[PDB]
Parts: sequence; C-alpha cells; structure tokens
Amino acid sequence: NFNGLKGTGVLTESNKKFLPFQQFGRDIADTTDAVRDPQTLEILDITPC
Amino acid sequence: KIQDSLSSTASALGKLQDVVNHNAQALNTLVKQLSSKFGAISSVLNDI
Amino acid sequence: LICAQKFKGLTVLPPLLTDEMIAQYTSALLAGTIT
Amino acid sequence: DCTMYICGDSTECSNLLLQYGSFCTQLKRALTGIAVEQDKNTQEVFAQV
Repeated sequence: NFNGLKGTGVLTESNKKFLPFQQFGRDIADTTDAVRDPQTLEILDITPC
Repeated sequence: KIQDSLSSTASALGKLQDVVNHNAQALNTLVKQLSSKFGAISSVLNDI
Repeated sequence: LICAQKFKGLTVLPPLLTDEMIAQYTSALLAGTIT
Repeated sequence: DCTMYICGDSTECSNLLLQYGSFCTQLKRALTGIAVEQDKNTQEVFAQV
C-alpha cells in the first residue's frame, strides 16, 4: 500500500529503470506492476503469485 | 524451383499467420477489456 | 513478453503431440508412399 | 455505425458511451470480415477460368 496503491502480490527488487519523475509502473495488460518506495529510494516490482 | 517461391515472397503463408494473429487479437482485446469502467464508479475493484 | 503477461487467469496448454512426433508421422508417410 | 444507431445526434450520450470500450470496434471488424468473405465466395465460385 503506497500512498494510495491498494493491492497485494509478491514484492521483489525492481532492477528496471525509472525516470526521476516517474513512480508508477504499468504493463501491456494496463495494471499496476511496479512502484517506488517513498521512504527508501529503491524501486519495487509487484510480481504476482 | 519450389523452394524459391516460398523463400522470396512474404504472402505465401498467410493462411496460417492469420490464425495466430486472430488468437492474439482476441486475447489482447479480452485482457484490455477489464480496464473499461463499464459505467461504474471505477475500474479498480478495491477503491469501490 | 505478452505470453508471460497473460498470467491474469489465461493459460496456453501445450498440445499433446510434439513437433518431433509429428515429424515422425510425416517421415513414416513419406517412406511408405515412395517404396 | 457505432454511435449513430444507439443514440445518434446526441452529445452527453456520446460522451457516456465511449467509456464502455472497444465494442463497436470489434463489431465493425466482424462485419468487415463478413463482407470480404462474401466477395471471396463469388471469387472462388466463378473465377475457375
């Protein structure tokens, strides 16, 4: 749950590249898949179960 | 000479490319459909 | 990687016969019709 | 036609219809397939020479 991103799923490290202003992550299926933690700068990938 | 006919042009194998293209289109449409809000409050389930 | 992104409840089961088996059928037919 | 049949010459209905998605798109796709197949039928039957 990140600033208004309700959901679940197995969270892992996100090695993908985000632009400095970009925080959300979307896919071809058009659903949220990656985020960035506001507290700690690292990027998270919400992979499914 | 048969081999060159297949190797040169790109329209020879349309009758099988069409099948997989149709299946891909159907799957993509079905997946993209859930993004529609269907006249409800919001497409995402939890926010409701 | 659309096939990997189709995880949202959509599966693509593999066919029972594999490509080598189909090729073996084809080879059997070819070896039959020419001898 | 997508919108003319349902609620043609309407503004707010036109706005509220486009949020359903790509329905009339696949409608038109299916009908176009029907038409091209119809032409292909006569092409197959009569053009043997």
